[PDB]
Amino acid sequence: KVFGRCELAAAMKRHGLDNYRGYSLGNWVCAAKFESNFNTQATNRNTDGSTDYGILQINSRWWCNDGRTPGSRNLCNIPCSALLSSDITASVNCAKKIVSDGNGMNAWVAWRNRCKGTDVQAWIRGCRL
Ligand SMILES: [Cl-]
Ligand SMILES: [Cl-]
Ligand SMILES: [Cl-]
Ligand SMILES: [Cl-]
Ligand code: NA
Ligand code: NA
Ligand code: NA
Ligand code: NA
Ligand code: NA
Ligand code: NA
Ligand code: NA
Ligand code: NA
Repeated sequence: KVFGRCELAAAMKRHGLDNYRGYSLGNWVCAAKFESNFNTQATNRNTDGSTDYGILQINSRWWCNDGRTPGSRNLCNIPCSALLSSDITASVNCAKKIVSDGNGMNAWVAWRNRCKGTDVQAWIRGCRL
C-alpha cells in the first residue's frame, strides 16, 4: 500500500508514534517519505547482504528474520515479510524498539541526513489527525 502523507500521519498517531521518545509525528512521516516513499512494500538490499523492509526500511541485520542474512538477529521477533503489510502495526511496534535502543532516530540514515533539524511539522501540516 502506498499511503498519502496525512493518511500515514493519522495511522502513526493511532499506533502511538506522536512524540514517542520525544520525536514529534512529523519526524516519523519525514523518515517514512525518504525511506520508502510511503510504500509499505518497499525493500532494499544493503551492501552487507541484509535487506531493509517496509515503510520505515527496517533492517534484517538486527530487527527481523528473512532467512538470508547470515549471523543476523531478529530483535523484533518477526518475519521481515510482516513489515510489508498494508497494516503498519508490525513496523510501528518494531520502530519503537529501534528508537529506544540508545541512538534515537539516528538509526534511520535518511532521517539523520534529510529530516533532522528541519521543519518536520510541515509533514503533518493540513492533516486532520
Ligand atoms: Cl511534527
Ligand atoms: Cl533499521
Ligand atoms: Cl537469517
Ligand atoms: Cl533521542
Ligand atoms: Na501500491
Ligand atoms: Na528525543
Ligand atoms: Na523503495
Ligand atoms: Na519491494
Ligand atoms: Na537479506
Ligand atoms: Na511497512
Ligand atoms: Na518498516
Ligand atoms: Na534473523
